[PDB]
Amino acid sequence: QYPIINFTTAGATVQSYTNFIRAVRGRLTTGADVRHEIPVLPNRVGLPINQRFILVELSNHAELSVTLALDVTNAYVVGYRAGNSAYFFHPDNQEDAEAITHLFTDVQNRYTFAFGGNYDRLEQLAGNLRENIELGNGPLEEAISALYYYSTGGTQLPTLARSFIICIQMISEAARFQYIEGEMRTRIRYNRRSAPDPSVITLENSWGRLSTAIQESNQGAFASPIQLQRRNGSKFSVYDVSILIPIIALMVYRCAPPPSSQF
Ligand SMILES: Nc1nc(=O)c2ncc(C(=O)NCC(=O)NCC(=O)O)nc2[nH]1
Repeated sequence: QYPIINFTTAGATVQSYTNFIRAVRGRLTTGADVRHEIPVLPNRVGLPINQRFILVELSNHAELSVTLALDVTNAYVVGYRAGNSAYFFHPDNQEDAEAITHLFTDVQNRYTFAFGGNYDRLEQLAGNLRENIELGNGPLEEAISALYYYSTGGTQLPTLARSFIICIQMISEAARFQYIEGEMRTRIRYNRRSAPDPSVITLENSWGRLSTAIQESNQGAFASPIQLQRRNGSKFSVYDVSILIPIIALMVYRCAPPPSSQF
């Protein structure tokens, strides 16, 4: 019943990847909520369970496939299926726990990790930070195999977590930020994997605050500037939503949009 978007790393190109990310964004947002030309994800409050998740089916050159479940309210990867087993991150709360029971209902083995799925926790388990984990088509091809072999003991916990960190950034973060999609395009185009630089990391870390700053802005102007980093790690101040239009594709829902007057 939940929509499925397919992607394969086998023979992937900039175009096939772009088609994928565009389709993901299309299933995450409804078009009911756009502010400053930037789409907002569905409000969690009052969202019917039948509209809560989307599924991303990943296949690779090794002919393996796994299916990620994303929460439409935040684009968060909440768990995955590989064959006869499903694995879910430790839910943040009771309502989320009930919600995930609606996923992969006929899977014969259901597990809930004892740990959550945030970067901080995954980086601890992986023994590596995002800044030291290479991204690109190769890493994603490898991540898909790693997730597929987890149930049989073939994949060590550190490698599982590393693989999650790769999937989340190449799918969820790419969907959230055209900038990050663009970074992954580059790596795919030249088939050259590489770790995310500070421009990627700071955007990832700031998504929630950027969403709030935009939605709370006065006609687009931030009350308090947000500091990001450029590629070389130097500071870049954001004062206004305008500079983010080419950069951020989707925001998390924070406030209802105030009334909009025409002077
Ligand atoms: N599983 C998972 N899916 C995601 O899309 C995701 N996307 C982002 C993060 C993440 O830690 N972001 C930074 C952070 O501090 N998050 C918590 C917050 O500030 O609200 N973690 C994720 N984990």
